[PDB]
Amino acid sequence: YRSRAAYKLIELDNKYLFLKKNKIILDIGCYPGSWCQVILERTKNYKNKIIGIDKKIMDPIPNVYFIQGEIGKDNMNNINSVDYKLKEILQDKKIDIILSDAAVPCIGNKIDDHLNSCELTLSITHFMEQYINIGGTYIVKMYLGSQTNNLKTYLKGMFQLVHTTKPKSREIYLVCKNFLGR
Ligand SMILES: C[S@@+](CC[C@H](N)C(=O)[O-])C[C@H]1O[C@@H](n2cnc3c(N)ncnc32)[C@H](O)[C@@H]1O
Repeated sequence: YRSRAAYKLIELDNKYLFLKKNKIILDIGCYPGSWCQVILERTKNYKNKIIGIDKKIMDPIPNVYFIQGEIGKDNMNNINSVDYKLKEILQDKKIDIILSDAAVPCIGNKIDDHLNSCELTLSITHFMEQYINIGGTYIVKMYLGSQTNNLKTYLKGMFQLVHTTKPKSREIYLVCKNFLGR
């Protein structure tokens, strides 16, 4: 694995079992690429499309589509470039599993870092809503804090179920199952 972050995705998929055959999968904040590697392993003899997005250029991985871009900036609809690159890949399809291991640099003021994390989470969520397939899974990392539950409740407005994982500036994942729309 290119990063020890791979083991976080292994843990997530072991518990929540979302990596399945015949799914289109997007990995946001993919650099240097270990989640992409885990996704490849777990879907080894399956038909899938695996897409990675990061503002940093990732070294290519065979059978993974990479898109350089900052979600919240390089996609057009926020609170063209990423969108048109997705269009090339997806055509008329939406994305079954959207994962985000993205994070904003810490300034060393806990509350500000949490608010910044909220802002990033909202940007990624706004982008997710455009591209997620009905029935799709969305998992997003954030710094746990005062607004986490607000965000969880917001997500419960568009998914059948939303779970907060165990904290690990502590970080959690919001695991969202079965996109239903608003
Ligand atoms: C911890 S790294 C991800 C490690 C990755 N999951 C792996 O296993 O190789 C977090 C990444 O999020 C990216 N990132 C932060 N904000 C982003 C954004 N708005 N859009 C795309 N990527 C972003 C960073 O550039 C960074 O590479």
